[PDB]
Amino acid sequence: YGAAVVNIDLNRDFFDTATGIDLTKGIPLVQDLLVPIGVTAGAEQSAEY
Amino acid sequence: VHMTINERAGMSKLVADNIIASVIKSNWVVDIHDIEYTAEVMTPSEGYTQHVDAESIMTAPKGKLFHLQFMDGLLRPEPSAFDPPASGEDMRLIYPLQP
Amino acid sequence: VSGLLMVLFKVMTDNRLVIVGETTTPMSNTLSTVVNNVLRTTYHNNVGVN
Amino acid sequence: RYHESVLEIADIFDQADFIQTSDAVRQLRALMPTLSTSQIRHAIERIAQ
Repeated sequence: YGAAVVNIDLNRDFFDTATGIDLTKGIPLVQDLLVPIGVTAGAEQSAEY
Repeated sequence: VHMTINERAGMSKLVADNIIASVIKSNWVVDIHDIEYTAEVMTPSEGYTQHVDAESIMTAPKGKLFHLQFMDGLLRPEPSAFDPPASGEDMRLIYPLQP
Repeated sequence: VSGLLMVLFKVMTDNRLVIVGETTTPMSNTLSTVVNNVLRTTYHNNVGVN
Repeated sequence: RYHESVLEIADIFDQADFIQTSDAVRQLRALMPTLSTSQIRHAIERIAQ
């Protein structure tokens, strides 16, 4: 009694960090896939979505 | 001027300090487009933890999704009957432009 | 005059095959629209001035 | 009468063994930045590990 918002999304568990899946923000964010090319990645990228 | 940016790319400061000035003092409704972010509605009781600022929402990069967080604020009881008024309360500079 | 002869001489030599030195393939996400319209796919990490 | 661009979906055929993925894969290709080649191997390589 007294819950503000109750929303649904991807499971934090199934896609555990094991499979690179990381939705600590809300979006399945991967870090090893469409990586850049001849340069370093961007501390944060959309493309990371 | 419902002005809308697109390629918030070249832009510098000066002009960006100017458009923020103008959306505060002259009531313009500017608008970003290429700033894909992720939001998280976080409930009244506490605060807004991660806090941004227009100096940096223009002077931020291009394919980088920054994280903004709006507040639900539908479940925040009322003020007491007997309290010290207010005087000039605040509103809010940025909104999402979808749901 | 001899200066012209030398800047002509280096051009008569040279030589210099070119190999692909450095690749940068950006993300179309990461580029402004104009710099994406000019850019083709890959470039060299030292571009020039144009 | 401004033409209008949508997605066909290969239901013209009416098959079994032919016709496998739906139009979902489409929206998915549309989200990802144009890949080069080393970039396809990079993304594919990351999935291998």
